[PDB]
Amino acid sequence: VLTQSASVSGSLGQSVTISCTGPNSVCCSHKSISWYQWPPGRAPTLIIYEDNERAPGISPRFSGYKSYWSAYLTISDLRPEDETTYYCCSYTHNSGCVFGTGTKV
Amino acid sequence: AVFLGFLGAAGSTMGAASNQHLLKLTVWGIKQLQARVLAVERYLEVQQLLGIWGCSGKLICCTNVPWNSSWSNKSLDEIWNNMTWLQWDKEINNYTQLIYRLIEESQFQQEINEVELLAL
Amino acid sequence: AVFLGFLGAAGSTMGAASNQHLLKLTVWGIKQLQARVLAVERYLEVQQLLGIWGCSGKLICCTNVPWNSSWSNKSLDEIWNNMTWLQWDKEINNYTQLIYRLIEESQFQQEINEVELLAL
Amino acid sequence: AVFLGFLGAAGSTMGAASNQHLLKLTVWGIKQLQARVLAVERYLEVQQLLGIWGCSGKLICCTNVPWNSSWSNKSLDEIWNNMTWLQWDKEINNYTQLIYRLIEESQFQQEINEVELLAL
Amino acid sequence: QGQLVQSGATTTKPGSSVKISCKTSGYRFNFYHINWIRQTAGRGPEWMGWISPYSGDKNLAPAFQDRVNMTTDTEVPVTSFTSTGAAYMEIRNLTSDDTGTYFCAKGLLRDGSSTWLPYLWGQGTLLT
Ligand SMILES: *[C@@H]1O[C@H](CO)[C@@H](O[C@@H]2O[C@H](CO)[C@@H](O[C@@H]3O[C@H](CO[C@H]4O[C@H](CO)[C@@H](O)[C@H](O[C@H]5O[C@H](CO)[C@@H](O)[C@H](O)[C@@H]5O)[C@@H]4O)[C@@H](O)[C@H](O[C@H]4O[C@H](CO)[C@@H](O)[C@H](O)[C@@H]4O)[C@@H]3O)[C@H](O)[C@H]2NC(C)=O)[C@H](O)[C@H]1NC(C)=O
Repeated sequence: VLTQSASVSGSLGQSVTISCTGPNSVCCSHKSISWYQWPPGRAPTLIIYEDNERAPGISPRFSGYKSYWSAYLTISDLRPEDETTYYCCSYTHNSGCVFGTGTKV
Repeated sequence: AVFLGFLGAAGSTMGAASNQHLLKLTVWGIKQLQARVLAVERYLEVQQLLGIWGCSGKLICCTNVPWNSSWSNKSLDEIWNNMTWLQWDKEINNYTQLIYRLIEESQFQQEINEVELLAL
Repeated sequence: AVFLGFLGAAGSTMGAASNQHLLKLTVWGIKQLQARVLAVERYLEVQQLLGIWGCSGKLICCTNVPWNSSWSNKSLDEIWNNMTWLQWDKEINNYTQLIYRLIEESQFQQEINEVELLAL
Repeated sequence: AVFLGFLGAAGSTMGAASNQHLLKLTVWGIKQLQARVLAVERYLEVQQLLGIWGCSGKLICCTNVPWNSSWSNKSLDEIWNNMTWLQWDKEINNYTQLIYRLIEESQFQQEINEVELLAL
Repeated sequence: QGQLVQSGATTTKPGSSVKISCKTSGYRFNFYHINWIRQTAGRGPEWMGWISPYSGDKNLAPAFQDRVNMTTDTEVPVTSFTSTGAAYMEIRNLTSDDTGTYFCAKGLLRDGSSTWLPYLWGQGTLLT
């Protein structure tokens, strides 16, 4: 029920922007948005929690943003290993992740 | 004697824990005497640091020494909402003597700026 | 040693009163030794309450705990212009332990509101 | 135990200097015991004057008692840029007991003016 | 640090009720939530639920409200901040739609807004 970007990609040196929006029941100005770098079938990685907070060890290139209707994930200064999939969470303090449709790069 | 209630939250996160007379030199008398001296010694041992840092009578005093990131690289969510005061000490126990000297001189330089300020 | 001049106005109203070395374990030496330890113990016994209530270095410190009328129903003219500090204690000596805990936490909650205030 | 670093500038001008356990009553044990008691006694001896003058936790506290010129007739350039804290004491050692009583009551009258001020 | 090694990739047939284990190492098992999230082959990643190894409290998804039984046995202390717990999870009327890799992950923090967020994932157990 949480849609993202269809698909996007870039070159080594530029930046991308994976959107993440949905209806009023899943987004946004009352729920937290997290971002996962999730290669399909393998162990994922938490890249962003509650809107723009970076998880420990995350490079300062993964910057987050969240307007009143959509949350964005900028992957500035791309690397060869950044080419996987990306899903966004929709959660509060006492609930569960409502994952999105996903967006490859 | 005082309280071990501080210790109630020894496993809680740092954000949760913070939020007759006559002397007789019998074997028990000498034992109970040093306990009385060992209490006032350890008490003032801490209480003179609070005084020399300009924090006497305070439980939580903010200082003016910036947080040198080489002491710890963790986030404010990784500290106050994760680590306990017992384990946070082990991570920072190397720089505790290096930090206690900065708070000691931040108070000292604040005192001379006040003696120049109140002179107007 | 200090002063018994405080005691000068023990019968006055509350508004008037407020306004060599070497140790030798001889019978006198052991006697004079505990007097020295019994002084610093009783001194810090009071001085740690003043510190934990946020009143160190103060003679008269105002607090933030309202006066619960169940502690005393008398008027301000019946207290400061009538009763003496010696007899006022006997009337309120039941709630002294109940009041000392409120001043202890009024200071504690004031400390966390300052660490949020000075963060701006 | 504490520091003799204060003493580093004993010849400098006043403006430069300012800017295991178990007790055993052996001959060494009794010797080392009184040293522990003689430390906390001399420490609080000074620390209670700082508290009663309204200067606890302070290194340099300004007061409200004006400088009576009969204590010293020298200039501010003759004091802070000439005399050392060691010799300045000998010149003023007569009025030290007369000054310590004024700072003691300047704090006392400041306390009653605050209890009237914060009552608004 | 920490590692949440999962069970074996065992596959049964529809109607079964397979159990998946998830034993931890190198961290306080009681200090963080355990979380289970599957990745269906014909669906988006689906969050199933978390339980508190300390409080013993559970909260699952509506699509698994009366279909999943997840439990945790107590931790075996190793040091003052290391434990060795285990997390088990079952499914009720399992069908061929539940085919896919299953994951177990531990919580992000132990206080705040994102307390239970699946931070440290395990290894994965492939199902039917
Ligand atoms: C010992 O150590 C453990 C683990 O380290 C500590 O347990 C953890 O405490 C933290 C902080 O208290 C918890 O984080 C909170 O999580 C709750 C989520 O629970 C809510 O949702 C449940 C399911 O919907 C619901 O059943 C709960 O309702 C009651 O029922 C349970 C039944 O057991 C009861 O135990 C609960 O206490 C409730 O009374 C519950 O509502 C979440 O609500 C919190 O978010 C709020 O608070 C934070 C501030 O803390 C704030 O930032 C948020 O915005 C929001 O306002 C918070 O996320 C964590 O879940 C606990 N468990 C873990 C980590 O496994 C324990 O406290 C320690 N005890 C001591 C004595 O040290």
